[PDB]
Amino acid sequence: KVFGRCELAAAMKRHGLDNYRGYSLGNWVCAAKFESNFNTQATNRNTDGSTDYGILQINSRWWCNDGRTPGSRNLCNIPCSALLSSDITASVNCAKKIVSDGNGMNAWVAWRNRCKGTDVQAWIRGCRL
Repeated sequence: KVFGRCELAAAMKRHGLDNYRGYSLGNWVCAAKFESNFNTQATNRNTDGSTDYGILQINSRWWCNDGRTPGSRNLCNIPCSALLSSDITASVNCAKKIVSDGNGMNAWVAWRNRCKGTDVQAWIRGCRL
């Protein structure tokens, strides 16, 4: 599923991401935009053999099991394929664990490079919350 901007903001808000660990909703929407282009089915393979999955491009090296990343952790206790569903619940719940890790949203390279220090609230402008 390819979410609309405001549709995703509403789904994220409903799942508790607005101001989660002090990160306003605009931050999560911005990160999803540049990580996956709002596409739940997005996959990208990394140089180390790990793969990023779904709307927030969650990585198989630490966070999910895809059965093909030797010596990896499964810290969110889910198959990576569960991150590709049109229902964003598993992605949101895993993201909450990631952002509580100590490094905040800096764990998302695209957030750090393209969202951090920008007017992130512009990503939720015009939306019926």
